Amino acid sequence: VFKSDGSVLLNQLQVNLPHVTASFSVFRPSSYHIMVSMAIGVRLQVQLAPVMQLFVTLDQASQGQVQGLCGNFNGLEGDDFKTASGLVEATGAGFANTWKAQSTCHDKLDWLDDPCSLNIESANYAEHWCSLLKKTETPFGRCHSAVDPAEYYKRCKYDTCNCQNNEDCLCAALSSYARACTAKGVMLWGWREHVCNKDVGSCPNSQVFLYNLTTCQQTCRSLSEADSHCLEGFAPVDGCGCPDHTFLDEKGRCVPLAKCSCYGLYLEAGDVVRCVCRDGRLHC
Amino acid sequence: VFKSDGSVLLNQLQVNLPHVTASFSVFRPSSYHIMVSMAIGVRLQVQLAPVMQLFVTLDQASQGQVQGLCGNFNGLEGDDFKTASGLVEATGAGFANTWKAQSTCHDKLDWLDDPCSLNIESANYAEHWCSLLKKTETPFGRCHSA
Amino acid sequence: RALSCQTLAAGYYHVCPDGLMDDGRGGCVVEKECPCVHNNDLYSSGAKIKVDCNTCTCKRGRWVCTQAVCHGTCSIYGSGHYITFDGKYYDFDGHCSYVAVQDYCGLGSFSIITENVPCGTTGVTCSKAIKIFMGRTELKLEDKHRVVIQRDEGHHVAYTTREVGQYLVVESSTGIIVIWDKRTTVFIKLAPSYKGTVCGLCGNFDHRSNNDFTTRDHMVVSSELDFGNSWKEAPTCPDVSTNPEPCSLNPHRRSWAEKQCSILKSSVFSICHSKVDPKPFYEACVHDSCSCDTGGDCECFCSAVASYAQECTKEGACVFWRTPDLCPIFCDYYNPPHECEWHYEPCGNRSFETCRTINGIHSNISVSYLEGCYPRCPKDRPIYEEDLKKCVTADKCGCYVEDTHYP
Amino acid sequence: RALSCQTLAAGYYHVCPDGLMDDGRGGCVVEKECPCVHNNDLYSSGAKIKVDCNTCTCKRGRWVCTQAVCHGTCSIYGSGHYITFDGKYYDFDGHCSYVAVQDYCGLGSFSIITENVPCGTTGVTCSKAIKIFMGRTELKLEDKHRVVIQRDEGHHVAYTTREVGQYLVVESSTGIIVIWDKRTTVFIKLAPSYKGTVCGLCGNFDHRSNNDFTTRDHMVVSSELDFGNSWKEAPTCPDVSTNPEPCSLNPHRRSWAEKQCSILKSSVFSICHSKVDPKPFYEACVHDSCSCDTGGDCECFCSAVASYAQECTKEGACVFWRTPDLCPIFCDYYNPPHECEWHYEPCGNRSFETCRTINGIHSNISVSYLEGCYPRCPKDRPIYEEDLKKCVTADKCGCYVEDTHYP
Ligand SMILES: *[C@@H]1O[C@H](CO)[C@@H](O[C@@H]2O[C@H](CO)[C@@H](O)[C@H](O)[C@H]2NC(C)=O)[C@H](O)[C@H]1NC(C)=O
Ligand SMILES: *[C@@H]1O[C@H](CO)[C@@H](O[C@@H]2O[C@H](CO)[C@@H](O)[C@H](O)[C@H]2NC(C)=O)[C@H](O)[C@H]1NC(C)=O
Ligand SMILES: *[C@@H]1O[C@H](CO)[C@@H](O)[C@H](O)[C@H]1NC(C)=O
Ligand SMILES: [Ca+2]
Ligand SMILES: [Ca+2]
Ligand SMILES: [Ca+2]
Ligand SMILES: [Ca+2]
Repeated sequence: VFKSDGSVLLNQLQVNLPHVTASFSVFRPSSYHIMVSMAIGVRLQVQLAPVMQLFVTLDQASQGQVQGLCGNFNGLEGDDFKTASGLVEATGAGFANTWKAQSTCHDKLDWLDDPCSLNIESANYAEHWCSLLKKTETPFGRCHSAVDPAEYYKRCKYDTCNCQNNEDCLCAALSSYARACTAKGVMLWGWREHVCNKDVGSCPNSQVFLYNLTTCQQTCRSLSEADSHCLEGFAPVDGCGCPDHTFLDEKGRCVPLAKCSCYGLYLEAGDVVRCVCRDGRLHC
Repeated sequence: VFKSDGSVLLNQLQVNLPHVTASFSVFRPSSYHIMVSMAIGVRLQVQLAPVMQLFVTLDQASQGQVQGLCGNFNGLEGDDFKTASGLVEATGAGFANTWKAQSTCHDKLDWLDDPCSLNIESANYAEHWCSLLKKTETPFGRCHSA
Repeated sequence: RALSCQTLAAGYYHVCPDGLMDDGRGGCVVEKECPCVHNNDLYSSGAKIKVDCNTCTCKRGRWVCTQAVCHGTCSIYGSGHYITFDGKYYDFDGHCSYVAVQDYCGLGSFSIITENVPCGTTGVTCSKAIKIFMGRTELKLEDKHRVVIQRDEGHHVAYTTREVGQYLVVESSTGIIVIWDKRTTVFIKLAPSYKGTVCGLCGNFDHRSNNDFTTRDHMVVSSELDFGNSWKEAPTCPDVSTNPEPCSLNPHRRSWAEKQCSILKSSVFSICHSKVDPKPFYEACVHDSCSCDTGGDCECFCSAVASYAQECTKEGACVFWRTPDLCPIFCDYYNPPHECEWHYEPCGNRSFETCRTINGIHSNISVSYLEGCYPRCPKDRPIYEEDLKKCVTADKCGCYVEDTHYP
Repeated sequence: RALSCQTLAAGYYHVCPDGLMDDGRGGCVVEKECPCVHNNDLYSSGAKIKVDCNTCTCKRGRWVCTQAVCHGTCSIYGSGHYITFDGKYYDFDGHCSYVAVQDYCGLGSFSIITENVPCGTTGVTCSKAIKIFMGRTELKLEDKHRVVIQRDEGHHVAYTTREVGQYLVVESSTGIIVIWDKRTTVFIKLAPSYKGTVCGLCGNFDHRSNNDFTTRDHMVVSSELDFGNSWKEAPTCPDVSTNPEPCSLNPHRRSWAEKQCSILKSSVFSICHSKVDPKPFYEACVHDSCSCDTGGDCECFCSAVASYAQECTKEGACVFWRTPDLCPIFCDYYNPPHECEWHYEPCGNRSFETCRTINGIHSNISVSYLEGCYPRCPKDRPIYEEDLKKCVTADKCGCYVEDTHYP
């Protein structure tokens, strides 16, 4: 269970992260990002801030072998609204009432309105800031040759005019264009300088704000295994982290490589087993 | 891994207790006692104070189907010192050097001494207090019938 | 354990007793007599519905449908809007002649070409002519009429041209059907023998839509503008480098467009809201009305509202949306002076006797959903001869040889 | 991955290259030529050892042994010490006649009775007489001799009594063998046809030792004193309610006992320390010497040290432990006045010609491990006639009919 405050819990009991098992493993690299990998071929990425979002990845071996609100993954998108009892539905809210996991839930219906007409005070704030996805003076015009922002602009105005905390829906929709642009090579170094920088400068004393934080930039305890939990195949995320060197210590700031740790309990850099505690590796 | 300070850790990572899964579960009822139950039929009880001790329980369905330093559990105790390559050994330290989990461990040998002769100051303290298991004025004479 | 006949295949993860389960209609029902749901309507057991060529049956809470392969349809409509044979919607505003469908794909038997010209000042283009190449015969649909060009000597692939409602319908004996509303909207239909054997701006018709953007050199691209620029006919035609935005280049036309086109999301079309998604038809209507800025914009509007109401008839919902103030139609123009036979049938569904079908001649698709004015011939001459728009006695209609009416 | 030929079946959980592995002897050896270990000795490939009736072979680091079923042995020794046929050690100090072995177990063919009397003042008892019932013949072992009682009329189950070293050995044709050191130690042996068909204080001989405490009424108890009190012969004999502690009831005899009996854990017996566990023989010797407090305690001692040295010979380690100050033996008593033929053989292993075995007569077990004085007959009469302790010429020995020597 992945609650919306962290709080990963297995079988109604809290767990400590990381948690690596034989069939799956759950990681937490950046405190607003959880990465779950499975041996079947399923990978999850749970976003926690500004709003909770979810990204699911399957291999192409599981092609035409899944059902849910994510379709059946067969190449055609005309039959994604095909229910589990025959026929293709017309609207999204008619398809998705067939996938209720509880029988006592009411049926939902579509909504043929736009939120930027129902709210006149939110529709100028939505126009000024979501237009940055379309103008080329910003660090979003670098992605215009690959991603074509005309459909992210329409959703950015949708969520901004609709939700009650309008900046958390702006910054979530601007961080989803930047997410789907790093998936095609073009990584946006430094798009958070004028728009959503209310958490950039709040990193601790030694570590800074990064745009390419990955699982295998961890402590020297990760260097003790070094082939057990790395889990390649995910996407890089943006959070507080340490630069090109000076790996993370056991707690607090990230010291350089010479006096990192020796991980058993993580001993300090003054202990002799005959293995003198050294830079990363041990003389054993 | 059950270290001798608590500190249960799964795959070189600390866990929080209780930890209930599909195939096993680990409990901690009294902070000096850990109880581990498995769906196969194996139950563990790890004691932590005063000294670390271990108690293992199998069902009778697993009878004649285990090997280790605990024997093979078949009803006879003459063949518990039977090694994994044939024949029954004579002494306990000759049987148990065949169950080393590491190849670089040295071989151990028996010790035909008693410790209460090598230490004269410990052998009066041992006599006075361990005799309470045998005298009936104490709350240990209730168990003498069983 | 409380099942519900809708959560059968969900899994029951997180009233009726054991055995029985709810049906969504009322009291508790056994699993065998469980009903079925399709597009927010509830159908009891043993009910029959049709899906475009097939027939289904609610058996045990699931649908049991026949497996025949239907005709496939490409659409071209408004200011550069497309739907491929596999159902992929895109926009392309090109100014040249473009391949719509052909089977000269890497030898061939037909080709259909569209001629897209600028209609407006914003840079959007719409389709104004269709050229049909069948073997060596060349038709051309231009200026509200069909023109025969280069009829070959003795081959003459059998085609038929007739007028059904407001549209003109060309059919071929080889399985090729073109339906044209005489302005900008085209519907191409192919028989299911053309599966995976065509290309062009309409895709390749292989029931798999992530390869419809295959270019002329057999490369699947992800851009609408690298795909569409590769099917131009002349090499000296320019490349389209961006798609225009008409309601941004005409800010003063946005308030009219979004108020007229809001009929589609209103209570007039509320029977069709559960059967056809109105959202890509609302966005096409606003794109079309902001850009008819040189003249005649109430023709650009009424076509976009009749593209949605045509799908509604085709799915089973006849809606009557025209009024004398909103898109009027003039069907008593065709009457003999005051004998009233031509009526506006808003959803086409009437099967009367022509002088073709009295001699066995029948089509291969069902065109009984096309809006327009239809006759209701009297009981002293109840046979409608189509090439003169006259009701005649069954003897004195005509000849119909080599696609020409001879009295 | 560093295998070691001893951790083959461990699992390699937590030098030699890949392929080769250590042998515990020296350099790296392939897996096929891997040696074997048994009781701290290292045996190379294709080596042969015997285990009590069988033969083994070091094949590929494992032992390949033959599967024949050996004779089973019950022991009664010292001040009330037992070992059952399935190898369960216990203590019982009863004062009555007790069933040792019988097959009248819930109809029967034999019975062996032991007569346990108090030897000391502390309440411990030791065995002083054996009665053997075979059919209707009754032997009795009493006062250093065998006595025939009630020889039946014409059945007369064929038994044989001879003297091998310091012990007296009765054998039967039916498979029953009783070995007696003429004081307190008895060894009963049964042929493997008696599996699971006996009972008594020696168990039931079914290769499963958690049911040897079955009482006379067929109930498995957990007490040594509920089991042993149920095999008494007379109902008016008392019940033993506790086991005595002799070195606590005689504190002044503990220092002598623990110093004399420490030969067993010393460097004299250090060849046998890896083959027989000395710890239950040290505790029996101290229990026996603290309780011979009425007279003759150097006989209670020398028997307990010869119970351990007998197992050592039986397992392959001949130890010479007697000196003129510690348990002396007097074997030149038997010599013709100063012609020296009777030698002390400390571990029995000599196979000479008697006047039985010159006429084919052989036993069914191997009694060539029994300590005592053995002849070494000269080369003018090399045949030892046993019932007179004389070396005779092969012609003039005797008759041996109906278990009686006739000159
Ligand atoms: C409907 O489709 C059928 C099937 O192709 C057409 O029948 C063909 O007609 C041509 C000449 O008109 C013949 O050469 C073919 O052999 C026919 N096909 C078969 C399978 O017999 C029919 O013409 C089509 N309908 C119309 C009105 O054209
Ligand atoms: C050793 O055991 C054999 C096997 O039982 C004994 O042979 C039996 O002898 C009796 C009479 O002496 C016969 O009635 C049996 O038929 C014999 N058994 C078989 C299988 O033939 C033999 O007597 C024993 N050895 C000694 C010395 O008594
Ligand atoms: C992230 O990018 C920066 C470039 O400024 C550089 O430190 C490095 O390429 C990345 N940092 C990592 C992988 O820690
Ligand atoms: Ca699909
Ligand atoms: Ca055993
Ligand atoms: Ca396709
Ligand atoms: Ca037994």
